[PDB]
Amino acid sequence: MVKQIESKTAFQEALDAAGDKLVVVDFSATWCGPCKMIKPFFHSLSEKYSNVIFLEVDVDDCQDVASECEVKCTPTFQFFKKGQKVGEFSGANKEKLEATINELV
Repeated sequence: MVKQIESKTAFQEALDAAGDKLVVVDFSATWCGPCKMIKPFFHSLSEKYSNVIFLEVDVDDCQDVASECEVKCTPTFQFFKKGQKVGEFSGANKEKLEATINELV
C-alpha cells in the first residue's frame, strides 16, 4: 500500500487518489540508515491498516516537497486529509504513529 512520491505534481495527485481516508506521510531520508531504520514499523502497516493510505518521501530526490512542508528534523510524520494538513508530529517515535492514527481515524 505504501507509495513513494516523485515530485510536486505527484504529491498532489496522491492526495487526489486517496479519496478522504487517513493520509499519513513519512518525510524521512531513504539513503540515511537510522532514518529508514524505522521502516519495519511504518512500512509494516501496509498490511495491518488496509483502509488507510501511506506515503513515503525522500528528503534527497524530492527535497522539493520536503522544503514545501518546511521540515526541521527527520523523520517527520505529517497527516493529510482531503488535501489539507490536520496533524503533524516529528521525532523517532514510531509507537506514537498508532495512537496518532487513532486520533484522525
